[PDB]
Amino acid sequence: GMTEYKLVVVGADGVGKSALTIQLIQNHFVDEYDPTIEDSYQKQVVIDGETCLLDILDTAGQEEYSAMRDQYMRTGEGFLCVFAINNTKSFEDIHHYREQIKRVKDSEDVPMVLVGNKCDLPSRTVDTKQAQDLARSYGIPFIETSAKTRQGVDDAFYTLVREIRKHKEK
Ligand SMILES: Nc1nc2c(ncn2[C@@H]2O[C@H](COP(=O)(O)OP(=O)(O)O)[C@@H](O)[C@H]2O)c(=O)[nH]1
Ligand SMILES: [Mg+2]
Repeated sequence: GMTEYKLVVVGADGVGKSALTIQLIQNHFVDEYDPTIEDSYQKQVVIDGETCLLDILDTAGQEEYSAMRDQYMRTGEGFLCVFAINNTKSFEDIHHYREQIKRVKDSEDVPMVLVGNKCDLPSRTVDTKQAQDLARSYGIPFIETSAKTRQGVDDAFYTLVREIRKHKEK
């Protein structure tokens, strides 16, 4: 058989949410993708031997309330919370996004993965260990990625699927 997973990608604009999503759905690096486009994208993959259909909401324009975004997040099964490792502000914003998720999911056990993107870049400002501390305080995995080189992309999305699987077993 197959299983579907409803995923949401959140984080400051410019962190690489669209680039990460497109690496998953199309397997290459799209460096210019309209920063205002928010949409969902479907991709069939295989994870741990199981056929999986992922439906991924790539968020954008979070400065304005969107009812469609809110309804998708309310029913979303798991969340990637993305920052860029060369942008300290995007890391400090993670708290805002996790609050926003737990605010709309009525739960403190929501499948989530913290993602530090742009790890191909040399001028890092957020140490891996600082991000590991934050993920531990939330009880969630931390995965480093580069949408440019594809490093860690499958790891981030597949780890989220694995977290959802465990949650659904409860
Ligand atoms: N070097 C590098 N640049 C990236 C990476 N991911 C995204 N970018 C660039 O970061 C900027 C924002 O990417 P985008 O996917 O539009 O981010 P979004 O606003 O979160 O959807 C663009 O200039 C991308 O080319 C990455 O992993 N490495
Ligand atoms: Mg985008």
